[PDB]
Amino acid sequence: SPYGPEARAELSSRLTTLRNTLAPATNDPRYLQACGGEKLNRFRDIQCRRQTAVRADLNANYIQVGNTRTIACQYPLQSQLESHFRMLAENRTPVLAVLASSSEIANQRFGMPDYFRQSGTYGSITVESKMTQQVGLGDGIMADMYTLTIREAGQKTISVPVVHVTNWPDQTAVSSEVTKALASLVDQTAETKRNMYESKGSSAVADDSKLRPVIHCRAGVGRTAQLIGAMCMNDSRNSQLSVEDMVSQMRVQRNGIMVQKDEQLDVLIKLAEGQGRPLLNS
Ligand code: VO4
Repeated sequence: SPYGPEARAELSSRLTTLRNTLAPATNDPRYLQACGGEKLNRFRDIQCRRQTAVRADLNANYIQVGNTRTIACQYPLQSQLESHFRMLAENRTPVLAVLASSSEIANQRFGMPDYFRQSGTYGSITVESKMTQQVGLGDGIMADMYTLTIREAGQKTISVPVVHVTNWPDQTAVSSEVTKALASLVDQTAETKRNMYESKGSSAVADDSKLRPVIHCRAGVGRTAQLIGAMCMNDSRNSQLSVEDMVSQMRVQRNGIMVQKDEQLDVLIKLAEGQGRPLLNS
């Protein structure tokens, strides 16, 4: 009854209205606009909320869902990589979760540079990739872990842990069990990296805009939103926060497409009901 079809239908009705009203107008004041002709948005219909935008020239947003703070972004375009690495280093990123599959990255029709599995040089930034462990998440889903070392003359060298989910296909929802296992692995990776900074007395530990997990897939609204939703529900400080509020916050802070497919919302609904967490605001 609280997770019955009538309550599910009400939740869908509310989120669809919000999705429809957040669709971007041409030169929409709510959304970050491209500058001097350079391409900003990987997909023209999937834009970057201006108020929460992390950098002028990235499609990337600060996300706060109840108490959980992350960054969600699109897969960076080739032109955006140097700026993308700057954001990663400046945020002292405690984990980068890449949810785009090995098959999508390999398809050169998609323009998805292989920026975390190869070493490379992007303007003044030098990046070293090292492959570390591989972790099965269940149901055949696999995670490859990397460390990206970001170097730049005159800058503090920053190392970033990477969780790469290699085979979660676009436009699908992995299972609730897999989703919980992925969220646990991403949170634990982030906690280990935060503990390191804290053990060195790092002043970045006290800045809320910093030490945020960075999560992207191809567009940054589908597999990304499912993972953020699960990470939110795994934070004990977010007691009583409803699915409606959780998805509404993601949409008003990024775009109206957050939680792209019904199947992805269905996994958030399963995870909520397993917690006795409300679907709707009262
Ligand atoms: O690359 V995603 O379509 O799951 O936003």
